[PDB]
Amino acid sequence: KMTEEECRGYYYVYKDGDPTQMELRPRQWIHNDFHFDNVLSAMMSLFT
Amino acid sequence: HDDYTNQIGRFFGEIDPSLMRHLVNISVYAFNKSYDYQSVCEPGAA
Amino acid sequence: QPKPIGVGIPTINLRKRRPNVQNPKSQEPVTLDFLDAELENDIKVEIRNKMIDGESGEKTFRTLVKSQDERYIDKGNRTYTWTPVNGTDYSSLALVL
Amino acid sequence: LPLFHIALLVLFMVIIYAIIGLELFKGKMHKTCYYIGTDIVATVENEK
Ligand SMILES: *[C@@H]1O[C@H](CO)[C@@H](O[C@@H]2O[C@H](CO)[C@@H](O)[C@H](O)[C@H]2NC(C)=O)[C@H](O)[C@H]1NC(C)=O
Ligand SMILES: *[C@@H]1O[C@H](CO)[C@@H](O[C@@H]2O[C@H](CO)[C@@H](O)[C@H](O)[C@H]2NC(C)=O)[C@H](O)[C@H]1NC(C)=O
Ligand SMILES: *[C@@H]1O[C@H](CO)[C@@H](O)[C@H](O)[C@H]1NC(C)=O
Ligand SMILES: *[C@@H]1O[C@H](CO)[C@@H](O)[C@H](O)[C@H]1NC(C)=O
Repeated sequence: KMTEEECRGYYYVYKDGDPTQMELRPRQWIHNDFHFDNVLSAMMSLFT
Repeated sequence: HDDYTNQIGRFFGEIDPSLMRHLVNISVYAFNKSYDYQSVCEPGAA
Repeated sequence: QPKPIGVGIPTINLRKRRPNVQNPKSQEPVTLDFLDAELENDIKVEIRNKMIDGESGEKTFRTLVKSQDERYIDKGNRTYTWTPVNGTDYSSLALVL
Repeated sequence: LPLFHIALLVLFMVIIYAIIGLELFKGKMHKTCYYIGTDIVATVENEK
C-alpha cells in the first residue's frame, strides 16, 4: 500500500502458503523501532 | 425361500447376480445409464 | 433445482484443514445442459439443434422417459412443440404434452 | 604452532558436551502441538 492515507482498514493475512486460509487483520503504520529520525534517535540504532 | 422376504424391494442383482448378469445378456431386461449432475454425496480420501 | 452442479469425485483431506475458515462459496453458475437434464437421444439432439435458433417446429416420437425418482424407465408418446421468444433471442420455449 | 594446545582442548570441550547432550536429550524434542487432528503445527504469529 506504500503511503500514508491508504494503509488503513482491514486486509487478508493468508496462512502457511495457500489462499484458502484467509484471516482478517487490520493494518497500520509500523515504525521500525530503531529508525533514523533524530540525531539522538539515530545514535540509538547505530549503537546496536 | 423366506431368506428373500427380509429383502422386499431390494434390487435382484444384490441377491443373485449370476442370474441377472445373464438375464440382461439375453434380452429382457435392458438398461440405460444417465448422469445426474446435482446429486450430493460424501467426500472421499486423499 | 438449486445447489450447484459439476466437476467430479470431491476429494477432501481432513489431515490438512484448520479449525477455521468457511471454505468459500464458489460463485460458479448452475448451467444444466439440455442433453443432461433429459435422456440423450438422436431425436432430442435434432430438437435442440433446431430449437437453439429454429423458428418453429413440433415432432411426435416414442422416447424413453425417466421416472421421477430414477427407479424406472417408461416409454411414451411425447408431442412437443417450440417457438422462439419474439423479442429477445436469449431463450426459446417448449411446451411438452 | 603455539595455538595447538588451546585448539585441541576446545576440540575436547565439544566432544564432552556432545556426548552429555546426546545421552541426556535423545528423542526429547519430537513432541508437537498440532491442531485437533490435522498436520498443521500451531504457532502464534511470531512463535517459533
Ligand atoms: C438406452 O436404451 C435404449 C433402448 O432402446 C438404447 O437404444 C437401443 O440400443 C441398442 C444397442 O445400442 C440398439 O440395438 C437398438 O436399436 C436401440 N434402440 C433404439 C430405439 O434406439 C440406447 O442405445 C440406450 N442408450 C444408452 C446411452 O445406453
Ligand atoms: C413474432 O411473432 C409474430 C406473430 O406473433 C410473427 O408474425 C408472423 O409473420 C409471418 C410472416 O412474417 C406470418 O406468416 C405469420 O402469420 C405471423 N404470425 C402471426 C401470429 O400472425 C413474427 O414473424 C415473429 N417475429 C419474427 C422475427 O419471426
Ligand atoms: C452378451 O452380449 C454380448 C454383446 O452382444 C455378446 O458378445 C455375448 O456373446 C453375449 N453373451 C452370451 C453368453 O452370449
Ligand atoms: C403412441 O401412440 C400410438 C397411437 O395412438 C399408440 O399405438 C402407441 O402405443 C403409443 N406409444 C406408446 C409407447 O405407448
